[PDB]
Amino acid sequence: KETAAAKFERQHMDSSTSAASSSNYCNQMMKSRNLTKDRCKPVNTFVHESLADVQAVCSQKNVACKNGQTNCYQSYSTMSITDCRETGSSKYPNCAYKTTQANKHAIVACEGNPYVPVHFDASV
Ligand SMILES: [Cl-]
Ligand SMILES: [Cl-]
Ligand SMILES: [Cl-]
Ligand SMILES: [Cl-]
Ligand SMILES: [Cl-]
Repeated sequence: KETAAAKFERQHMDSSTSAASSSNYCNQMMKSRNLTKDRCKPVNTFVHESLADVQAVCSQKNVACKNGQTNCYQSYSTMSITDCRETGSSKYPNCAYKTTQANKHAIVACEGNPYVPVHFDASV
């Protein structure tokens, strides 16, 4: 299958650009990370920082996750993040996304040994 840590990398990491391309950034990334294979993933966030900086969030501020679990952590600093969300024109197999880029704190759930990100909970 895919491990939880590897799925978090594929779905949420983009260390190759400092910030969302243009308005088409999300259409391109949602497709290349295979998030539009059988259906259009409705919402997905990409973090534009090194993998090491995102992994380090797991030893930063411990905060509750939205679902009540207590293994979430909020980055001490803001990070460049792009939220990708389907627009009304989106309809599989022609997915379409709005791209919203901003500098926000990343909140991730962590698990395992090594203790690394396994879910993206929110940005603030
Ligand atoms: Cl892995
Ligand atoms: Cl892999
Ligand atoms: Cl894949
Ligand atoms: Cl997300
Ligand atoms: Cl996730």
